[PDB]
Amino acid sequence: PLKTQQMQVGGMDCTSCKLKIEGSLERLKGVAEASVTVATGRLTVTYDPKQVSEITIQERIAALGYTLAEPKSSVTLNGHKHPHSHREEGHSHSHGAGEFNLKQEL
Repeated sequence: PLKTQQMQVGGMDCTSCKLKIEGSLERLKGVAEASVTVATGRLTVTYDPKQVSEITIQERIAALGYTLAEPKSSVTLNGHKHPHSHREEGHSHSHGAGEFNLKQEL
């Protein structure tokens, strides 16, 4: 029901620190679960974004002097326009004249 997602990690001293992330996020906010991916510098977190999410991990990781990066990719758009237009231009008219009279007689 809450989302699960994984970050890049700038250190975490293994046995002594994977825990100081996980069981310190347990004291934080909006999150409910987390779990490390050791030997490759990665961490899972499982959170609800309806209050606080990224900051929860940033609180803990910055308050140890280490780095984090979540690959959030969160693009959305659907901002379509559709084709359209109009006109009208049917101009016209006509004209003509001539009255060639002549007389004199004598």
